[PDB]
Amino acid sequence: SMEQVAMELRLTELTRLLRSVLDQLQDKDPARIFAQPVSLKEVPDYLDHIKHPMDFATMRKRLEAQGYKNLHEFEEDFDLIIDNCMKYNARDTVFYRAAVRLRDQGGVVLRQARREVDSIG
Repeated sequence: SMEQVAMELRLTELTRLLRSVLDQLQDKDPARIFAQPVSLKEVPDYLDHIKHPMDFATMRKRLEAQGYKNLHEFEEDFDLIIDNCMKYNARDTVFYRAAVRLRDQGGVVLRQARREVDSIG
């Protein structure tokens, strides 16, 4: 149907906008602390602590399959990156601190992304 095509175009355009958001948030992590999944070979207990691991590569795979239906879903995954890190790592660590800085900086980007998603529809 033409209705199904139109919906698919909206999903494609959302995907374009989330790709640009993802790039912007990842630039706020110049250390690349959140670039890849936590290795279970290197942190064998991780899944005892963290039940839903997340990282920027995993988000990018989902994005490219057009697997985010709305901005809420995308923000959920970004929040998991931050929140997982702040639980696993102590306050005095470079990892925790990197997450705080990513959260603070990413807030700015996400605030305007919401306006744009509502605005363009």
